[PDB]
Amino acid sequence: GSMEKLAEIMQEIIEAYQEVKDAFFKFIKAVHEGAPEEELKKYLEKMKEALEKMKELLERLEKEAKKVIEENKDKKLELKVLLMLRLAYLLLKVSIELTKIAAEKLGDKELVEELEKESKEVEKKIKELEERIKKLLEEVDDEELKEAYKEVEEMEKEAEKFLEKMR
Amino acid sequence: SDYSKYLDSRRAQDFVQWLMNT
Repeated sequence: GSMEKLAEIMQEIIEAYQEVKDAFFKFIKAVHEGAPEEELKKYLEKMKEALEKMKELLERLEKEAKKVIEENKDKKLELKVLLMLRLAYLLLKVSIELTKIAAEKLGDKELVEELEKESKEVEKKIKELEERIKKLLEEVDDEELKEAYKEVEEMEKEAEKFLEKMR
Repeated sequence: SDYSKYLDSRRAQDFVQWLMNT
């Protein structure tokens, strides 16, 4: 069913995130050696193709999350599903910002422009989700979910600290 | 020095698996 489907999409999002990371760290290693630009551009292309994949999977996650919510109209399930979406968009945000860092080093100005748009859009979606999630925290009485919210919060803080160290 | 356990994709998988099984 759709709860399995949500988890399955999440696995595909995490896998595409991993491809972005793998390409980014190989890109950074290659750029510090002075690798030829065709290899650098390969890794940037790999990040872009995986980002495209993640963007589409997030649209599937989102359209599937919405059906599960509203069909269930359950607070705990909605909170669970928004926290999954909250995690997926964090992974997308990291993936965008890593590709942006690579695009900037390679001087790919049009990709950097497009990634600027994607990162503001994901920031906006993250802030919308934070607003809904904070509302449900009052409404649910499962401290496991409250710990899960605290965890993704600490994930984003560490991810931002990591992103600043890269650029 | 740069590695963050929080960026780990296995951690994200385990976090989903935890969150999903709550």
